[PDB]
Amino acid sequence: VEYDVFLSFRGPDTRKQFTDFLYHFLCYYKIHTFRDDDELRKGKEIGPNLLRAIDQSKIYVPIISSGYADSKWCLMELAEIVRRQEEDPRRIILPIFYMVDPSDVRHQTGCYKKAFRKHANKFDGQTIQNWKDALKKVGDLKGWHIGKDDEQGAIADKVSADIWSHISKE
Amino acid sequence: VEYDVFLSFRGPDTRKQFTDFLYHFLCYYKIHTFRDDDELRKGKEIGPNLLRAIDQSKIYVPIISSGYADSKWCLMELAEIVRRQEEDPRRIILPIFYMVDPSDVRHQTGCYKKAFRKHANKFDGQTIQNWKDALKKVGDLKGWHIGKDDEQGAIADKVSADIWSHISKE
Amino acid sequence: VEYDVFLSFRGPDTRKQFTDFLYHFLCYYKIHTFRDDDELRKGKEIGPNLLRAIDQSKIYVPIISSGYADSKWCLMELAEIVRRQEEDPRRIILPIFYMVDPSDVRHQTGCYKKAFRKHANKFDGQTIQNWKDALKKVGDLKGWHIGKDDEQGAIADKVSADIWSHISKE
Amino acid sequence: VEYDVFLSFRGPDTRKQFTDFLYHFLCYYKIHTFRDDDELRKGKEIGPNLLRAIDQSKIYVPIISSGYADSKWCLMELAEIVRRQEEDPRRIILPIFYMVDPSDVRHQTGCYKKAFRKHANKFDGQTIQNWKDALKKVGDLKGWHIGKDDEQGAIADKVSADIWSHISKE
Repeated sequence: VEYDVFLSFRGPDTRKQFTDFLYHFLCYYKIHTFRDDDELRKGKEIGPNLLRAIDQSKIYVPIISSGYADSKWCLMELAEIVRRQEEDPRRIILPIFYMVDPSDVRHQTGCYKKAFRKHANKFDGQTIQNWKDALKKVGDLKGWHIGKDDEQGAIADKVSADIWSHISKE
Repeated sequence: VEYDVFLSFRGPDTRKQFTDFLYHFLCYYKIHTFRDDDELRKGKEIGPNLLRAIDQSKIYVPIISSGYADSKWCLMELAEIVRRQEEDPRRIILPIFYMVDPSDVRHQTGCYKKAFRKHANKFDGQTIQNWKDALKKVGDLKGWHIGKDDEQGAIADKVSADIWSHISKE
Repeated sequence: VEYDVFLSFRGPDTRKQFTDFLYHFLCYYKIHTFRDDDELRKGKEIGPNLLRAIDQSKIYVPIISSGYADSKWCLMELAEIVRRQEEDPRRIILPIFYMVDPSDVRHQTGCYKKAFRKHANKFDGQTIQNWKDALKKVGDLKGWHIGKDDEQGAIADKVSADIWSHISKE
Repeated sequence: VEYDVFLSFRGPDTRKQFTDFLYHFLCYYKIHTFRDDDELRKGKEIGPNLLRAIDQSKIYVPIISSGYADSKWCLMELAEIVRRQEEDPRRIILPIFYMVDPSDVRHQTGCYKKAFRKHANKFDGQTIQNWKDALKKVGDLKGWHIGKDDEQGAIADKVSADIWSHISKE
């Protein structure tokens, strides 16, 4: 009746490209999945929607993309995932890199440089250091890299069971 | 008194650069680690050495490199790792890609094509299909990708504790 | 609460290749280590950063590399290490040669010739003689040479305890 | 009245070139030094000569050369130095490499392969492994490398005081 898996991704990039199939494939294993498309903006952080499901989730599974560092709504939300995780280690994180190196995520260089080249003219000089401290630790856990040739279909089946193995056996 | 971790790597590539620290840093967490450098060749597969420790190990942790597909001994040995794993799933595998894409490992193309271009003129036409079937499934589990810029030191500490977390808590 | 060990190295050469693991292996012996990556350039010599920790350090441990004689910041900074050491001999220096002969360091010939020739068209004709006088005396103390085959891992454990032996026994 | 420093070297190589000065320069600092030239051979290991002074010495200071791995007496004698040192760590070892890399000493390869290619046809299959285990650990401590250009004179003065500093201050 509650949520056992909570996703997070980019807007226009992978909302129909691949994450959509995983939502439809996952529902075939009899588990309730949460994905959201509402652009929020109704304020700066909504409570009864995101904040509710965050504490209700069980396996936070982000999906870092190529342009995941531009939306001013994703990063600060990810800062709430990995922060809540460090307080109670009962839950886990299974990131999935996508079309990007597992090196442009630990130092925000490469395809993120100019993203933080303009993000530094608006916000505080400490809030940005809060993101780069949280975004870094995500790029150290285990994760299926998806190269240019790997099957966008076989990976889904392999990763889904790893989410279903931690539920049946508990 | 027995082995709880068994490694596997390339000869001249990463024997003295990155994998050597893994043996010296890991021994500081009070766990017995096995690494071997003897070129074997005394026959075709030694028993009391490799075959003994294989069944004695607890967490098989390979380290796929860039030229891991040339040494005849390594591949056919890896075919014995992932095969023994599929019979008893009590143990696990935590591969670590290295200076290579997580896409040139599922289809043996790219930097491996030259390798299997000459390996097909010696052995059977079925033994090769046995390797490509085993080498593929390794490139689907979780794994820390190490890009050109990631710190060769911080990764070690992060990956070591993940091997030490599955021992203390059991 | 203060620093007991202060490092110094080249930028792009050994910042992730080997010096990185030492910072992670050393922290496992419960001692606070200082390493810095900020390119400075904010002026010509920063005070509250480098100058503070220099006097706060206890065992200055440089790591001379192959291209350690090109960066305009490193040499003139090393001239401040060995100079402060000669006034109070309570502290020590444990250099570690790297991929270079212990002969190309006492006379600046070999792989340092062209770089020194270029540096002579900008600065004073006495400041350069100040470096060559300081860089020479460093290449006379004790030091673990690391050849092409020595294990990059076993050396770390051997050298770390020699830094930890001078702390526990005092 | 007893010996505070005990040397060890090759026969024809460095008996009259560099080590001879060390005996004459060192005696100018008012310390009693022991060097021996008798070829022994009167049996297999003499007692009242070598075995007496070994336990009487205070700072064992070998001088590894280029052909230090051929004489059947030197190695097995060095196996008695580093072995007695490991029981009481009150004393120390200050090796001095010479015209050789600090890499051909940790793995007995390069200029020593010919040496142990013929030494394995006479003695036991375990006594040889005893030497390679002792000769290795010597090549990990601190040591002044002497390259092709370093002054054979300035090094002596620098190394002598380091032996005299551990005597006056105690």
